[PDB]
Amino acid sequence: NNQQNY
Amino acid sequence: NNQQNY
Amino acid sequence: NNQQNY
Amino acid sequence: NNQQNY
Amino acid sequence: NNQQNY
Amino acid sequence: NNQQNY
Amino acid sequence: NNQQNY
Amino acid sequence: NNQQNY
Amino acid sequence: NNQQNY
Amino acid sequence: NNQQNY
Amino acid sequence: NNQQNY
Amino acid sequence: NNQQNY
Amino acid sequence: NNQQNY
Amino acid sequence: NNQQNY
Amino acid sequence: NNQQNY
Amino acid sequence: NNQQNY
Amino acid sequence: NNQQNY
Amino acid sequence: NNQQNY
Repeated sequence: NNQQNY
Repeated sequence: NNQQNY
Repeated sequence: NNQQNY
Repeated sequence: NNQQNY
Repeated sequence: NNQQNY
Repeated sequence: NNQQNY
Repeated sequence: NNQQNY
Repeated sequence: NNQQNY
Repeated sequence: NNQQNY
Repeated sequence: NNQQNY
Repeated sequence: NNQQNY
Repeated sequence: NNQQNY
Repeated sequence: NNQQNY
Repeated sequence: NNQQNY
Repeated sequence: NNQQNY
Repeated sequence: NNQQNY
Repeated sequence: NNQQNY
Repeated sequence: NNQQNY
């Protein structure tokens, strides 16, 4: 699974 | 699963 | 599943 | 499933 | 299923 | 199914 | 099914 | 089925 | 606007 | 706007 | 906006 | 915005 | 925004 | 924003 | 932001 | 931000 | 930030 | 699993 917070 | 927060 | 928040 | 919030 | 919020 | 909110 | 809100 | 709201 | 598909 | 697919 | 896929 | 896939 | 995949 | 994959 | 993978 | 992988 | 891998 | 906080 993937979570990206820019 | 994928979540991206720009 | 995919969620993108621009 | 897909949800995109521009 | 697809939901797009511009 | 499809829902698009411009 | 399809719903489009311009 | 189709519903379009311009 | 409302669309319901039973 | 609302779309429900039963 | 709301989309529900049962 | 809300999308629920049961 | 909310996406739930049961 | 919230994404839940059961 | 929140992502939960059960 | 939060990511939980059960 | 938090990541938990059970 | 992947979490990136920019």
